[PDB]
Amino acid sequence: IETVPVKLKPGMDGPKVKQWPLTEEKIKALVEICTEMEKEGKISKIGPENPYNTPVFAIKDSTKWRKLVDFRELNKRTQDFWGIPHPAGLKKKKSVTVLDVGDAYFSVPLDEDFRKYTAFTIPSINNETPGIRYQYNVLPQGWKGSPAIFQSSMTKILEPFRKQNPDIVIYQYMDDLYVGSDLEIGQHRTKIEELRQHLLRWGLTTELHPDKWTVQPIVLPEKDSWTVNDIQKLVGKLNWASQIYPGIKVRQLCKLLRGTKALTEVIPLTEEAELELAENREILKEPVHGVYYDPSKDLIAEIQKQGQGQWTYQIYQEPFKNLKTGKYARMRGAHTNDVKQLTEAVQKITTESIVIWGKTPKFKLPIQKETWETWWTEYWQATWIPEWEFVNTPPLVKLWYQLEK
Amino acid sequence: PISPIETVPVKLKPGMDGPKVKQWPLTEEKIKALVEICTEMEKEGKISKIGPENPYNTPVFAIKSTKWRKLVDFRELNKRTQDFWEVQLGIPHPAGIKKKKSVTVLDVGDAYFSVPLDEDFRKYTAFTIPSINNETPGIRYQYNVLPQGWKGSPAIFQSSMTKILEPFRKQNPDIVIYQYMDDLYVGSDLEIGQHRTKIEELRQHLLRWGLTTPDKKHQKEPPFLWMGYELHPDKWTVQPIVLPEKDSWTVNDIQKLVGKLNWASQIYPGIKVRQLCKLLRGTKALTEVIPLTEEAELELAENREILKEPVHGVYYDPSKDLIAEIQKQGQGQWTYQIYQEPFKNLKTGKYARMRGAHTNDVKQLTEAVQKITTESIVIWGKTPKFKLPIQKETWETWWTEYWQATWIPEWEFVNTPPLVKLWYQLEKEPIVGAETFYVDGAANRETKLGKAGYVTNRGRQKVVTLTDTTNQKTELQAIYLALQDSGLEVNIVTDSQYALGIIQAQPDQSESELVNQIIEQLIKKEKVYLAWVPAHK
Ligand SMILES: CCC(=O)NS(=O)(=O)c1ccc(NC(=O)COc2ccc(Cl)cc2C(=O)c2cc(Cl)cc(C#N)c2)c(C)c1
Repeated sequence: IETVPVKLKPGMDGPKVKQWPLTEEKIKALVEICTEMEKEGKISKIGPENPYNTPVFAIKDSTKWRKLVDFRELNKRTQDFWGIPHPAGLKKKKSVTVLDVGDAYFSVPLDEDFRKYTAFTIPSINNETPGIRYQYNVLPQGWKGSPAIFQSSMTKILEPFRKQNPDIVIYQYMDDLYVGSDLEIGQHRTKIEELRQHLLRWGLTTELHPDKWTVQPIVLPEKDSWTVNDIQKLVGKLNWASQIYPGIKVRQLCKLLRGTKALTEVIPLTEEAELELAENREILKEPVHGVYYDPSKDLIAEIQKQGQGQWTYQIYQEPFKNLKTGKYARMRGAHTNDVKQLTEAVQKITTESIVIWGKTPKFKLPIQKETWETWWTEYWQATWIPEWEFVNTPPLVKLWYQLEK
Repeated sequence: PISPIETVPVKLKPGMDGPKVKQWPLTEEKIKALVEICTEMEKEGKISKIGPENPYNTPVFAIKSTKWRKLVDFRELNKRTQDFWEVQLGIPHPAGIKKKKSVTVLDVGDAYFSVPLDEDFRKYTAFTIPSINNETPGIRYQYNVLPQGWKGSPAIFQSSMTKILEPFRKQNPDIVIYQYMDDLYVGSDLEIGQHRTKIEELRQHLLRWGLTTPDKKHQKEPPFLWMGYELHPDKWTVQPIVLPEKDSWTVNDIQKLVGKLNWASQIYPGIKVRQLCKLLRGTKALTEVIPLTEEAELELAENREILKEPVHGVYYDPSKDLIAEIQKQGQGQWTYQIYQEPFKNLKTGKYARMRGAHTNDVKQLTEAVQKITTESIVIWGKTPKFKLPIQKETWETWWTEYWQATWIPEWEFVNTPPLVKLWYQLEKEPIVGAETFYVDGAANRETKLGKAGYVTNRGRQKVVTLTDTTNQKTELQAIYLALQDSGLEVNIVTDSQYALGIIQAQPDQSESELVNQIIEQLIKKEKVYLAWVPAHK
């Protein structure tokens, strides 16, 4: 077709992110994939007068490798195109399926003036040789500008299946398509092939249940007898929960902690303490009132390492005002790898944010930058990449959330 | 001699214009010598005599072969030239090179001058040869080729070189060619006569594109003296390092000596600089003279002997295993050797004391493993199998319950003491039968006095006033007293947020003298339970 002019944001220069080192196997796969793309005119080699750069790497499913480009920096510096809105229905469905449509993009030429900004580098081993430089001639996968510039074409190709199915909902984000229905699994799945074959007919491809993502309740411990230690730990968590629910009281329990009693000594709960403990439980039976999502604010996702393979998390915009909270557990075959578990949690959580709000949250990761950067790619599978920062989990937040039900 | 090579389109930074600095007048000698040179360059088609038009200009100097040599200061032009793709700053490491039957090193002589400049950019490199008598115009020239000392030259030359080799590489898949600055290191497993034949092929393919080169005699022969190493065909070694010998050492002398010694620590084992570093205390000037103590003398004398040791390396075989072994030489200091077979090291190294506010040996080991791993992927595009001095249970007991995500690639245990262990472990529950200390601390952060103390269920109490102290310090000192005055088992109640940190991390090393004292005391107890409780009424 033709190319629509595209610019960076005022005063923004192009990305110059350094390429991280890669294993011999990933380099060989990238060399193979790129020599093919070059032959088809998708990408071309470039000269030294191009100083920009975006990092690239290689992910899997079983046999072949897929190329993944991190255009996070280019995306930020890329102008705005205000894409489609967000169907408040998609999130309310019953079953959503994700489809990779990145192949669609290779058929549309990228404005020649913008091409240089997509430069990337395949590194070598031991510095033996300079990297192999390339830039895109066509809409690249992962750049926010692609889905947008292909919108008119995507609506045109989805219209028939859409008019045919007034009920089902389709929502697009980056390279993926999120389709949901209320049908019956069998009819749902087979109804997807109908869509895929329709996509196959142009060039595109060769289970999530939103009605289960519900904020979890904090349940307090229950005991036959209570020791001084028991009462101190209960009082510490409640003292924190008060930051969320102002009606929680600890005066009665705290009165039971006067004196200097051995930590193991048993203390009889007075009637007052009894009531106070009961009012607090009653308050905790529901999420706190007043929390609503603001579109002019960033979405934040925090994760704590609970141990024994469990990982808790919260999504919010303002402190103590959670939009969603949950617990993700280690799955079959990760019993010795924290990194693999964290990457699985991030993707799962990022996916959830997309379905509900149409954007990805900013993550606070309880891991060291070096440890994360050296291995996160080993287990990534999404076409997209969220933003992230590394933190130092406060001992309390952790203690309170493992109290979840 | 010039090349048929396509030119690279170059541009000036957004907005600014070509340079216009005036020509620094020179004597009649230096002028006549420049005229000589610039006349020969005109013959070779390297520069072009120009006229009126060109408004730009760059200063030209004359320096001294015992003759004169041209020098053009492009400092200004450079700051007006666009940015280019960063020329690589990584240097291959001999531990990651594959052994070859034959190796020929070729340096492209007059690299730069041999490559054409973007025709639309030449005008910006105009310079002027003065004249004895002023007021007379002077000779005007501009560059037709990559100028020596110009910002873009290294990058444009490297790129060109790459384009010219692509075909040859595609035709000879088994041949390996290293590119470094304007040097090619070519290697094969062909029989010496065949190799020499393929080399001459390459040489003529380069000559074809204008790049001239060293033939068989006017060359370089092994062992090759490259970046501080000596490469032989069956192995490699490091160029011997020499420590001066004087009766009078200045502060500067000591700092350079300390540096060389520090570097040598990667390769040699027992290199020490403690007593020599002690020499810099309170120094008042670089040129100051510091007499050497006995210790410092012995230290230095001992290092000279170590440096005369034959440390050699071996090259990489992609058919054998890659293995790395680690040792804890001291708190926070580790040594490592990466090898393929017992006693044949590919490379060695040492990570200096990584101190801080607080960590634990198991943590530092983890970081050493990650640094070595990032290093291995760069060198060999692969991760080694580790041999760590730590019980599988210690690891499993730490990572299992540590608040931070952590991991070690595929490894194996090796009982080569001292092993890395957990120095202590807080109880998961209160201790039945052990005294319970209720500790508190507070102090005027202004007067820096204040106090901290405890009171137990058994009746024991105490309070100490601290002159010139702080908040966190009173809290910590509180905990410290309890640990000191208690028996082999204890329960400790504190409202300190910091102790809460000690619960989540359980460190064994720290900057703070206090924390240290606490750690020492925590390691002594047989059982310790630490509990945190909110402060206010
Ligand atoms: C008397 C026998 C003899 O010396 N044989 S030989 O042909 O000269 C020969 C053959 C291989 C080797 N070397 C090897 O096997 C391993 O080394 C190499 C393996 C492959 C390649 Cl392409 C180069 C080298 C280098 O020695 C080398 C590397 C770098 Cl980055 C700079 C310089 C630099 N500068 C040299 C040597 C040192 C000499």
